[PDB]
Amino acid sequence: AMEANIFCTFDHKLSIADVGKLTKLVAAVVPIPQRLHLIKHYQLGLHQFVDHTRGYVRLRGLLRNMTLTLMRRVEGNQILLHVPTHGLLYTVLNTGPVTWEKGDALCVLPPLFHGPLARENLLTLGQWELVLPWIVPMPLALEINQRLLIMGLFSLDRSYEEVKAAVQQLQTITFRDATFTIPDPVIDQHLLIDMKTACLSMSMVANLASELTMTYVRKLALEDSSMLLVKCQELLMRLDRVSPDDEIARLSALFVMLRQLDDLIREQVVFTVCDVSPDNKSATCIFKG
Amino acid sequence: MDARAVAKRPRDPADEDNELVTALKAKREVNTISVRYLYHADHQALTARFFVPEGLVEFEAQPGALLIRMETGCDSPRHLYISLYLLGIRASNVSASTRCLLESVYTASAARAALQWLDLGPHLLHRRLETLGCVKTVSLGITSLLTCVMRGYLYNTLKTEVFALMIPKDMYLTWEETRGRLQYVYLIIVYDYDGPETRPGIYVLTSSIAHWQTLVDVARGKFARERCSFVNRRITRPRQIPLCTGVIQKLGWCLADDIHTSFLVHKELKLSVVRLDNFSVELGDFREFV
Amino acid sequence: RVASGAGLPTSRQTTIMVTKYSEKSPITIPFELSAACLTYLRETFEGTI
Repeated sequence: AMEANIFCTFDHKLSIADVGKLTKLVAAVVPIPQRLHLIKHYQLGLHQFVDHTRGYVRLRGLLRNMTLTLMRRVEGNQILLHVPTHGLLYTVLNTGPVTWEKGDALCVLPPLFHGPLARENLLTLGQWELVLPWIVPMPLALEINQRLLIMGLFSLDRSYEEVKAAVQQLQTITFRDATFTIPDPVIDQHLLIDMKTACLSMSMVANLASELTMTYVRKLALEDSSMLLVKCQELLMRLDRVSPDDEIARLSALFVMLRQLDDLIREQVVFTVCDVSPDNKSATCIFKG
Repeated sequence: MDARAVAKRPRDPADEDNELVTALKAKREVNTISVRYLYHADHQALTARFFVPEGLVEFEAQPGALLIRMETGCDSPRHLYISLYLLGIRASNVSASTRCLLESVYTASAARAALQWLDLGPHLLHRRLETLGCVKTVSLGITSLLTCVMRGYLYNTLKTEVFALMIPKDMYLTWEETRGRLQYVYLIIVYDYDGPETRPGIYVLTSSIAHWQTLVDVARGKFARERCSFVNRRITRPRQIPLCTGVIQKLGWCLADDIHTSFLVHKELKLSVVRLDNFSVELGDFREFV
Repeated sequence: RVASGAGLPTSRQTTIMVTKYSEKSPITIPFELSAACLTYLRETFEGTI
């Protein structure tokens, strides 16, 4: 009567105290890059995806196409992992730094903390370090995405002081008994390529919308059939106060910048809480994939 | 590993005994607890348990009603579980007669506090409403205990009675005269961005359409006036950021034949409702559109 | 534990493991033996009463 379980081993000589460190992480969701059956421990967590060169939201895009197992049982020489299926309930540990409550829509985010921190004593080897994805509720995830994206938008004008105080304002967030702070996406007054592609795509779709749409709705008024369409170009006239293959190229690049933004503008709720354990360390959630 | 292991017949749960029976039977003891039939083993519906103050559990002694947790910017009571009927004092869709009926049953302390908390923030409703699903039992204390149903059917213990989802008549809305073999149910919040009020209209749609684009293309065709109201308050009042004219989440699905009109009586207040007898709850996120 | 009523807060499974230690307290009472006594105890002298 065994369940479908993916077995993961370890190649290093894991000591007894390190297993005892590992045994606390029972209901901790760990991603998997590829649904194998027996997998090495180098592909268990985000430390196969750690890149000092690349940014943060590239990891958010690469977390979408993972497989998010749960540590079913920890013992000697192999670790059990449980692939969840849609509809059955599972316990999840609060590996994220945010408190949870009954019925919150949970979403999975790459951890905004890494390396040296007073609570980042994690499962570590000589070169391997286990890092866990964050599990935060839905509106906090939306707000964090907006904060990091706006802080990426201020990457060029950082020399002024109003922008610096704005970065100090956006970098922190108050939540339910949370004085949480995020890291800044810029380091050493130059921006990483992930955030640069994100803000470039957003600025491009905003600029192309500000360029094409007046001409298109002005062309649409000849074949106008709804009063919703004539009044929308009126506000374009209010706000404002070529080769055809290039026009096709402009529309195509607009849709390319639209396609390169779905990793930011939406996210799927993964868990929702049925019950939270007392002291908020764990909770019981149904799956929703 | 051999031929007989794969050639073994599949396992049925009711044929084999429970865990506790074969645990006690080995060491040869018998206790006063009867363990030969263990309840709630064959219960596919995922459920939970939530507390609620007494001020909200009117129109709730009947089993089967929607339950949406609403947000609250405080710290201690910061989450509160309100029924759909108590949200009826906020919908502009509700007529005056039904509103004066159901506001005359929530004349307690905490009901008006949730009424004020809905109309005190800078945000909309669907940025403060989170659906939990449907109840199936009460407990009726001074702090009543409810059992909500998260995913699956609604039934009693021992499955002897199928509870039915109730929705009031004003929020009901169909867009076809010929219902299919199935029709899903959706929860529609559509905002009226008119001058003195942004008080939305709450609707529960029972449609046979499944794919979401093929739902929103008729959602625009049924709520065009509110779209014009949204763009009108956008062009009229700049330096304001309106958003999400209509928000739709999938509530669940039904059988498209047991849907009939009924009523609930409570404190001799007859309220005409729509009764969905075999409703299976399948919650979804508040998907937003324009 | 005890069984409460419906809706009242119940009583959960409780495991408690404590540990009693052990102290230590040595004692010592010395005693002197004079060199005259130790000389006249083990050594044999001439045959006198």
